[PDB]
Amino acid sequence: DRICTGITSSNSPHVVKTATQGEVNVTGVIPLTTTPTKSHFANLKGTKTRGKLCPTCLNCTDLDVALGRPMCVGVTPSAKASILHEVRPVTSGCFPIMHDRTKIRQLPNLLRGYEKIRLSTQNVINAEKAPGGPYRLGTSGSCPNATSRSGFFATMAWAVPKDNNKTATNPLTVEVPHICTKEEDQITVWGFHSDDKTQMKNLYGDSNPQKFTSSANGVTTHYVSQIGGFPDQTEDGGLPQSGRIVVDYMVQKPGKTGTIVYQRGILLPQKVWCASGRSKVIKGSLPLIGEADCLHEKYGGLNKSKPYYTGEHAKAIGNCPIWVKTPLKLANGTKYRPPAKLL
Amino acid sequence: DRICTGITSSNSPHVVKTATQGEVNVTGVIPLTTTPTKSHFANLKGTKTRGKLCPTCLNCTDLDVALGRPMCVGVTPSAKASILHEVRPVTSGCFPIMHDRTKIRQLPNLLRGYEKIRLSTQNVINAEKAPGGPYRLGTSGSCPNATSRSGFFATMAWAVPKDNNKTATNPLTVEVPHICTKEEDQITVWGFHSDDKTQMKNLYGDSNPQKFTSSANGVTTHYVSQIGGFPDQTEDGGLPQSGRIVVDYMVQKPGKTGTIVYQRGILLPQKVWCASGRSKVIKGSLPLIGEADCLHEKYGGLNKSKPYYTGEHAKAIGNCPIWVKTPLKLANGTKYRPPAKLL
Amino acid sequence: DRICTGITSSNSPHVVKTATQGEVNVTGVIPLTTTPTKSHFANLKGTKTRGKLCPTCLNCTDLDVALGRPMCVGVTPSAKASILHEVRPVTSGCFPIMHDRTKIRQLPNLLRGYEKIRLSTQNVINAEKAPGGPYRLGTSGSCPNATSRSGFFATMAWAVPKDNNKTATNPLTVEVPHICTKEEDQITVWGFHSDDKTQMKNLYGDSNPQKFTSSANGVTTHYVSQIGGFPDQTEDGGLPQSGRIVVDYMVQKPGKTGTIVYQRGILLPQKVWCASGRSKVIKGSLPLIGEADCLHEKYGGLNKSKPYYTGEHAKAIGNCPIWVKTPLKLANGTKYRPPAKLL
Amino acid sequence: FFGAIAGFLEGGWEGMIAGWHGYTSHGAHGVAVAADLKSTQEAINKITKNLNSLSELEVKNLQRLSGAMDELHNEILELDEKVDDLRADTISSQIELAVLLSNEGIINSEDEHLLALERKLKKMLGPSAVDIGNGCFETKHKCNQTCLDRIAAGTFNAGEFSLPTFDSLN
Amino acid sequence: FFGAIAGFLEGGWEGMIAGWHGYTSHGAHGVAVAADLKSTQEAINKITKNLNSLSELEVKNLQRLSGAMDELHNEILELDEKVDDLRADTISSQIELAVLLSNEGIINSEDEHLLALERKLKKMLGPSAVDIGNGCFETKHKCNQTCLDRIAAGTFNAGEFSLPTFDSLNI
Amino acid sequence: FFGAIAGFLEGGWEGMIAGWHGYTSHGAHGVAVAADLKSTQEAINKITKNLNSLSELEVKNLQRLSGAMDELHNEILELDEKVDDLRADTISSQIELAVLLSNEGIINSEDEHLLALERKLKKMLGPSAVDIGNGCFETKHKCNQTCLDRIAAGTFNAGEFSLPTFDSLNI
Ligand SMILES: *[C@@H]1O[C@H](CO)[C@@H](O[C@@H]2O[C@H](CO)[C@@H](O)[C@H](O)[C@H]2NC(C)=O)[C@H](O)[C@H]1NC(C)=O
Ligand SMILES: *[C@@H]1O[C@H](CO)[C@@H](O[C@@H]2O[C@H](CO)[C@@H](O)[C@H](O)[C@H]2NC(C)=O)[C@H](O)[C@H]1NC(C)=O
Ligand SMILES: *[C@@H]1O[C@H](CO)[C@@H](O[C@@H]2O[C@H](CO)[C@@H](O)[C@H](O)[C@H]2NC(C)=O)[C@H](O)[C@H]1NC(C)=O
Ligand SMILES: *[C@@H]1O[C@H](CO)[C@@H](O[C@@H]2O[C@H](CO)[C@@H](O)[C@H](O)[C@H]2NC(C)=O)[C@H](O)[C@H]1NC(C)=O
Ligand SMILES: *[C@@H]1O[C@H](CO)[C@@H](O[C@@H]2O[C@H](CO)[C@@H](O)[C@H](O)[C@H]2NC(C)=O)[C@H](O)[C@H]1NC(C)=O
Ligand SMILES: *[C@@H]1O[C@H](CO)[C@@H](O[C@@H]2O[C@H](CO)[C@@H](O)[C@H](O)[C@H]2NC(C)=O)[C@H](O)[C@H]1NC(C)=O
Ligand SMILES: *[C@@H]1O[C@H](CO)[C@@H](O[C@@H]2O[C@H](CO)[C@@H](O)[C@H](O)[C@H]2NC(C)=O)[C@H](O)[C@H]1NC(C)=O
Ligand SMILES: *[C@@H]1O[C@H](CO)[C@@H](O[C@@H]2O[C@H](CO)[C@@H](O)[C@H](O)[C@H]2NC(C)=O)[C@H](O)[C@H]1NC(C)=O
Ligand SMILES: *[C@@H]1O[C@H](CO)[C@@H](O[C@@H]2O[C@H](CO)[C@@H](O)[C@H](O)[C@H]2NC(C)=O)[C@H](O)[C@H]1NC(C)=O
Ligand SMILES: *[C@@H]1O[C@H](CO)[C@@H](O)[C@H](O)[C@H]1NC(C)=O
Ligand SMILES: *[C@@H]1O[C@H](CO)[C@@H](O)[C@H](O)[C@H]1NC(C)=O
Ligand SMILES: *[C@@H]1O[C@H](CO)[C@@H](O)[C@H](O)[C@H]1NC(C)=O
Ligand SMILES: *[C@@H]1O[C@H](CO)[C@@H](O)[C@H](O)[C@H]1NC(C)=O
Ligand SMILES: *[C@@H]1O[C@H](CO)[C@@H](O)[C@H](O)[C@H]1NC(C)=O
Ligand SMILES: *[C@@H]1O[C@H](CO)[C@@H](O)[C@H](O)[C@H]1NC(C)=O
Ligand SMILES: *[C@@H]1O[C@H](CO)[C@@H](O)[C@H](O)[C@H]1NC(C)=O
Ligand SMILES: *[C@@H]1O[C@H](CO)[C@@H](O)[C@H](O)[C@H]1NC(C)=O
Ligand SMILES: *[C@@H]1O[C@H](CO)[C@@H](O)[C@H](O)[C@H]1NC(C)=O
Ligand SMILES: *[C@@H]1O[C@H](CO)[C@@H](O)[C@H](O)[C@H]1NC(C)=O
Ligand SMILES: *[C@@H]1O[C@H](CO)[C@@H](O)[C@H](O)[C@H]1NC(C)=O
Ligand SMILES: *[C@@H]1O[C@H](CO)[C@@H](O)[C@H](O)[C@H]1NC(C)=O
Repeated sequence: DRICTGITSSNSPHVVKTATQGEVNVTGVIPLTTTPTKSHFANLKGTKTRGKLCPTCLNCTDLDVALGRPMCVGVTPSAKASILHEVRPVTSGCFPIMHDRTKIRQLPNLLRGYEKIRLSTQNVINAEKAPGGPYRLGTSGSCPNATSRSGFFATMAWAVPKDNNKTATNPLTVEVPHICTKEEDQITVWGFHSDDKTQMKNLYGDSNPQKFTSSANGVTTHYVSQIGGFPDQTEDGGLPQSGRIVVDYMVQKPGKTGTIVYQRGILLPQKVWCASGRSKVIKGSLPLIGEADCLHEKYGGLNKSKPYYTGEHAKAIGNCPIWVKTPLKLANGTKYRPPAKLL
Repeated sequence: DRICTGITSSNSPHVVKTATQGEVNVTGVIPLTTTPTKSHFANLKGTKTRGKLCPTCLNCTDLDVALGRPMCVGVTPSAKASILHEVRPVTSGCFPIMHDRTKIRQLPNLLRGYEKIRLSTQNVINAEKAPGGPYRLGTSGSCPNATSRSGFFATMAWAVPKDNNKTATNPLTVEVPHICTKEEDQITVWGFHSDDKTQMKNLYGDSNPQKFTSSANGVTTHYVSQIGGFPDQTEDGGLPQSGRIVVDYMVQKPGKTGTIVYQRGILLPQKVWCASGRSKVIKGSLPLIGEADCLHEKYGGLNKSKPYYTGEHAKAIGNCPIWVKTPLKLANGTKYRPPAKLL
Repeated sequence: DRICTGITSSNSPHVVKTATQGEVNVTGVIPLTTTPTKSHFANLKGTKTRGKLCPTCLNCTDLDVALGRPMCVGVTPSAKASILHEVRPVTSGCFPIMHDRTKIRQLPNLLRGYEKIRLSTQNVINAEKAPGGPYRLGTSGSCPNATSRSGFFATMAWAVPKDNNKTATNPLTVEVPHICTKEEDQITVWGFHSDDKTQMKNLYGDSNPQKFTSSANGVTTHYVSQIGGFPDQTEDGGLPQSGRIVVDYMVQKPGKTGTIVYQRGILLPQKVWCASGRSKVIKGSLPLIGEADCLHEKYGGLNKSKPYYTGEHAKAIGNCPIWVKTPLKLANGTKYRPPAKLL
Repeated sequence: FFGAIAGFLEGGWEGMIAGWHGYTSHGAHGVAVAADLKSTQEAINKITKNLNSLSELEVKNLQRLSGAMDELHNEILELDEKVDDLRADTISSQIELAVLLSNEGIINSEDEHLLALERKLKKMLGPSAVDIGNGCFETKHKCNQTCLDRIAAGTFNAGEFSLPTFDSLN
Repeated sequence: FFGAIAGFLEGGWEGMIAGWHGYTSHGAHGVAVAADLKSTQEAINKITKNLNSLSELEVKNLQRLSGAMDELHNEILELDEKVDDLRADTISSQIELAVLLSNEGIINSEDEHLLALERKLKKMLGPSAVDIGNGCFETKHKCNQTCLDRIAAGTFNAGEFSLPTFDSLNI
Repeated sequence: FFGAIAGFLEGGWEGMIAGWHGYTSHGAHGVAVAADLKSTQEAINKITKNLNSLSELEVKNLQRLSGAMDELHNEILELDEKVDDLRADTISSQIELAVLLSNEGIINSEDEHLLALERKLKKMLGPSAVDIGNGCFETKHKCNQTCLDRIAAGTFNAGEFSLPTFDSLNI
């Protein structure tokens, strides 16, 4: 008799690419990829995940928290990973702001890129004794407390001339010192108030537009104010007001003093942000539901099965599958062979 | 007799690299690379290719088109690929501009990076009724139409006080609204006119330098003007003039209002640019001659033969060969063998 | 008898990874990696290596050299590789500067990124005849020469009104021409002096804050000065002064004119920097000791043995080992085999 | 490619069900087919190790820049977007290469499995069998399904047919 | 490396012209050389498939940033330049690796082509021939050029020399 | 994997000291072991060439941007940091792949070295020896250490035992 070595023949619907034989049909494969499905976002397994800056602060938005709005001041927990849910963070109270006249909206998005964020407990500047005559620290019913009908942002002081016969002033300069640790960046919030002609006269003793310039870490910004004819109030406390504020921020690296040059209507910095470390930030949608291995910008929260994935590539953090252009397969069988017959 | 398996021996001048045998001599190779030769640029096969912004607009330059110079306003076709032929786009007419005092030259290069560019049909601001007394819309014989001896840039309005007894003004603020679709960026063109002392008195009622500040998308720019003693006219209409203009642009993302704060001599925005998408842009030269598979910055237009290429790496778009450091070869023969002989 | 092929058995403590057998034990390996140890920095073999900008200028700091301080002006050699040893360059003499109010500290770090740096031999502006009445070129005993008790930075001119009855001025404009070659960038140093109310009155005829704006290559910067109440003098000549200067720089690409708009206290540009090429720059420390093949930011100077290295990745220049995540080994023996025995 | 030149059978046997490679017997009983479990398990294990190796690759996350804000820093965010895309592209290519070489290895190893099965068969069949060279041996005896089954398990003995055998070293 | 250890002939035959590998006959006629077209075509096909695979790699274009303008954004354009250079460098290295492995594969298979040709020869020569082990067989008969040519075409029959042969299974 | 299926001996010989692979002789003298220096040198050379190839890779340096200043351009310097890190990661991975394939090649080449040693042994032992198929040959004669040593040097002659031999072609 004759005895020979041989290889099986079975259905071979699977295809894989080779270097020397091109594409070959095979009896079996191990898929290496999947295409994920869109799910809600979640917490990162093994990493505390930040949503709102101050989650204990209810009815408050991230911008509100970043500005230090009354009733909206609380704990801002550390986190090594963060979700960016507002590309244009809005406010929900206090005094009417002309947001798009500065970069202020992005302040809370800047804060979330740090691991630790805390609001300073002491004021960086004494506003009452600040340059330009003694000031009273202005307040408004637009910014109500829980134990008061009136207030203002904790991060700023509405510096208004106290004395009678208040007048126009030359531009004055304050230095803003770094009051955080050597390991911390300081984010200083400042701005200016304006109103209509008569109220401007009443409050500051000048009805002309006022000028402002900030300088920190080599960046200079210049602003000129507007007298009356303001755009409608929005994103504020709901109370009608005749004036508006413009608010901005300066980043000061550790050991770097910044300066502000101002005239009448100045909102001097008080509480500043102290921020350290880095958080991995990706675009996201709230609420966070459950845990997941990986957070993906186009698919949401997901757990890792296969080592690779196909579909839409986007930023993604955690224990994630690696993107590939094509559904790769690892051959787990033999190459196709036509069935052999006797005659 | 004795019968044996054997391998050929032939001339083996070709060399290839191996992992376990080092460099080996072989009888034949398939070259995988070529070095392209410098050719003229061309159209991208399968992609409409932009050169000048408005090709129907003859004798006009890209800066001229971007500013909306008279006689040079026409259709600017959409394109998914573009050639950058002017690193410093020049003008060829109209009113004398002090170009290097702003970023204005780069305006047409910014436009070509968008897929679709169109000039708005409506004015973004009513210049006659704009803040600071009623204005007449200034004109000049430097900027002639085909049906007029005088005119001005379509993108701006030369706002000059209409009434007698005209005076100096405080800094005034205009909001520049977003008038494009939610899918479009808006490029707003603005600037200011200045002159010598007497003409300044005549036109605006003030002979002092005027100040200007723009703010859009977090970027503030500040300018102070010059009275007399201007640098010589260049790139203009050929007519002698005693004054000069300074021109700038603001980019406003969809749903973002920008502001301008101005005094006397303001050139208020009128027609704005509406732009969407992205075009793949590389440096090259004009005219475009013929079709090609691939556009390469150092070699021009080229068609793809080999999969890889050697030579100078640079930016390149289309169906292109991949750059490699060395002229690679794929072995298509046997390793060298010395001729075998009988005795 | 029976005769067979076989493989040795020896101690096989080394492990390597394979694709089809996983991790396997082997009798021998060739390590491909090492972990370097922290050593001092050194010269780049085959590349002249820059430390201080002007090494012949003793007791002088890099900022001092960049500003053109008296006694501290000498040859600044070309170099294709540079060490950044001061992230915040300090001065050690001359007039008190309020450094952190601009980007000036970074000036020498900007210069070292060029291959060739030279200080111009001619002045870019005639300061005496510059706009705003004739000026005398101010001087100070804080900046002593070797053949003089008083002087000032070579890069600037302290422009002070010459005549009696000196007054306040409108903002004036100077154009700053490009005076380097077509292959060179020009770095123009400029600034302004301020003082207390009385001295301001004496020197300039105005005690109000003065304003300054620079514009070059599309970048505008705006500054308003401070009158009195200065922070304490530091990093200066040791001599008490009542005033301070603020210093900045403009980068002008070849063929690009810059402008400065100024009032009283202007420090007009004189000698400018002409710089071309690029030097490969990494962080390190001084003094340079000996030669080495490779400079690494975390390990200092090092020579290349193995092709790869493990440890801390950082910027590194020269003939360097390539960073890898793990101590790789190339098998140089056989896979482990248990000893075979007869009975 | 080896079998093509060496004249190895290019077809396969549907009856071979408990494995991928094995043996056939020809002659007068007709044709018997038996899968060899050692060769099959060896192949399966190689593929499993290959799978582990491919599943062991770890790469850095791509997330947002922490300092670059929208609107204010659009050019930077564009370069950032470009960086993400080129990373995804390049690593995708490198992975396709690793998988390609893996699959090349498996398909190439098939004929090597056959060659090994021929050595195992050669030793078991004993010195009375004749080696043809195309993976086939001519025997003096009959081999029905029960014999082939004994070959597949390595329990085959040529002594059972009163034929010479190779012994095994203790 | 295989042939070197196994004592396979390290030289080659200039007469082998219609192909890359094949057979030689020795003895008294002197020396005949014949190319085997099956093995040669197989090698050419493997190389051609390898070429297709290497020519199939597609990578993203490198073009300019659309938003970054010259002069105004030089730092960004410098980082952009660095990105282009590093991409080109890295993909270049990876391509060099794919081609290196391809060529290693091509050079290594030669001795395997020989091994396969030895199996083909073994079956055709029949059970009367003696296997030496160095790729050579000792025959009882003469084999001039016409015989070797019949070997290369697979038409060789040992019956024509009155010697036993292996028959082929009808499949 | 080849030897496992083919029933090759899975153990090794501690006595084999002058090399990595070679021969053993069995029977009545007990067991003799000899390293083959040709096969060992071939392996060492392949590994050494592989080492040269891995050491030939050259990649671009990563240094600071010359135009981007600290403090002033922190966002850019952050993107730069990201670029450096991703380059290091990717090239590290690619190197790990080159090394993985290298090591795979060596471990895989072991059984091929054995197969080649069997061909060398087959020719030297002559046509009186019997091929078992598991890498072993049965001889009519005794082979003590001095004989195995003669096998290892390729000086072995079956004539010394009055047995038939294969002659060698004059080339
Ligand atoms: C080889 O692979 C192809 C692709 O998987 C198989 O052909 C497909 O299946 C049937 C044909 O049998 C059709 O309905 C599909 O449209 C085919 N697709 C393509 C892309 O061709 C084929 O069956 C596999 N097996 C064999 C033996 O060829
Ligand atoms: C990812 O995996 C986790 C862990 O298994 C899943 O959440 C767990 O399973 C159920 C959810 O229905 C709960 O009973 C467990 O308590 C969960 N464990 C946790 C949250 O730690 C989660 O649903 C998975 N997410 C996917 C598949 O998207
Ligand atoms: C690769 O393919 C083989 C198919 O031969 C898989 O092994 C199968 O699964 C069972 C486990 O119950 C094994 O005992 C058999 O060898 C196979 N089954 C049959 C019916 O042949 C193996 O699991 C696959 N590897 C994977 C999926 O990772
Ligand atoms: C191996 O390849 C090299 C490289 O082509 C050949 O070396 C060349 O030989 C020719 C003539 O012998 C000289 O003119 C060249 O200067 C040599 N060096 C080159 C081209 O770089 C060598 O001949 C080849 N060996 C062979 C064919 O046996
Ligand atoms: C690239 O390929 C195109 C297409 O073949 C070449 O242009 C064609 O060939 C001649 C040249 O003018 C014309 O008669 C055809 O009509 C052209 N076809 C098209 C579609 O334009 C072109 O010359 C090639 N460019 C190179 C090789 O640089
Ligand atoms: C690789 O080399 C072979 C020969 O070494 C090339 O094949 C040639 O093409 C003819 C077609 O008439 C074949 O009959 C021969 O095999 C060869 N003859 C000649 C004269 O070249 C094959 O084309 C090469 N592969 C390439 C170039 O990709
Ligand atoms: C296989 O490799 C391992 C790792 O090198 C060897 O085992 C190590 O030996 C040390 C000796 O103190 C012990 O810690 C463990 O036995 C192993 N170390 C670790 C970290 O696991 C092992 O001996 C090798 N196998 C051999 C030589 O047969
Ligand atoms: C790197 O290598 C250089 C060159 O060998 C070493 O410096 C040399 O050795 C000693 C100093 O240790 C001197 O006598 C030589 O003159 C030096 N040569 C040169 C050209 O300067 C250097 O020490 C090594 N650095 C290391 C190992 O960190
Ligand atoms: C790989 O290992 C071999 C031996 O296993 C090393 O070579 C031996 O040691 C030295 C170095 O050449 C010689 O004196 C011996 O004669 C060698 N023994 C041999 C060749 O059997 C070799 O150096 C190692 N390769 C390395 C370390 O790269
Ligand atoms: C504050 O929150 C409570 C409970 O969610 C809600 O009833 C109330 O309307 C909120 N006040 C607002 C949104 O002003
Ligand atoms: C309420 O506001 C007042 C000042 O407006 C403040 O002193 C007081 O601490 C606040 N109470 C809180 C935040 O509970
Ligand atoms: C009071 O008001 C006016 C100027 O505003 C004038 O009578 C006098 O200078 C002022 N006196 C002050 C400000 O003490
Ligand atoms: C372009 O300008 C030149 C200037 O003399 C003129 O001759 C030509 O007709 C112009 N082309 C037009 C107007 O289409
Ligand atoms: C041509 O003339 C004037 C130029 O100021 C202007 O109305 C426009 O460019 C043209 N007139 C039209 C279209 O009515
Ligand atoms: C005329 O007088 C001044 C001088 O220009 C001017 O500002 C003012 O507006 C004019 N008066 C009236 C009543 O319009
Ligand atoms: C540098 O200073 C030291 C002491 O301060 C002095 O000995 C040396 O001469 C100085 N060199 C100069 C001023 O060039
Ligand atoms: C010293 O400074 C004066 C400027 O006051 C200058 O003219 C002179 O050339 C300087 N001398 C040296 C040796 O630098
Ligand atoms: C002198 O001073 C007066 C008052 O300060 C001023 O008006 C006049 O222009 C001055 N004359 C000059 C500077 O020639
Ligand atoms: C194979 O033949 C033997 C010998 O007669 C017999 O015992 C056995 O049952 C047979 N097996 C089959 C499957 O026919
Ligand atoms: C080979 O020998 C045979 C037998 O004599 C003869 O028929 C044939 O022609 C010979 N071939 C050559 C090429 O001499
Ligand atoms: C092997 O046996 C022969 C028998 O004559 C003897 O000459 C030789 O020395 C022996 N070798 C050893 C190592 O005993």
